[PDB]
Amino acid sequence: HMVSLPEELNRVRLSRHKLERWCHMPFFAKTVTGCFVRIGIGNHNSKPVYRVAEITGVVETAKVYQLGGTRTNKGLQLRHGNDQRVFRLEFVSNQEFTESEFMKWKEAMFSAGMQLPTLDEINKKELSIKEA
Repeated sequence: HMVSLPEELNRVRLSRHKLERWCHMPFFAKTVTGCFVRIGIGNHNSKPVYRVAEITGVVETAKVYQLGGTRTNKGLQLRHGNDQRVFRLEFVSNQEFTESEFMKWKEAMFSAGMQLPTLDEINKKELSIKEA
């Protein structure tokens, strides 16, 4: 059956720390593609807002920038239902998805006509990561 809870989606969630740690390892893109992130998109009433987003690709931007203790030119091609955009890795959160964020994501997904991921797909991804 299909994913319905934030906890489930958490097993393929990548923190900014991990991304920072891995962004120079070959097959970074193979590893992170299909994973999900909690992406910071700005402020709402002067309070930071975040979104569930799927990594659909890794981009090599024209600009090297600072990511914690390292530097990279990489960006994440991130999908939130119908919305797809490239974000710098620095805007990824290290925190888990709120139920709220997850529900908003579900709503965007249904509005878009996009099937949610199954647990099989998710477990496949998780396992793959755990191995390499």
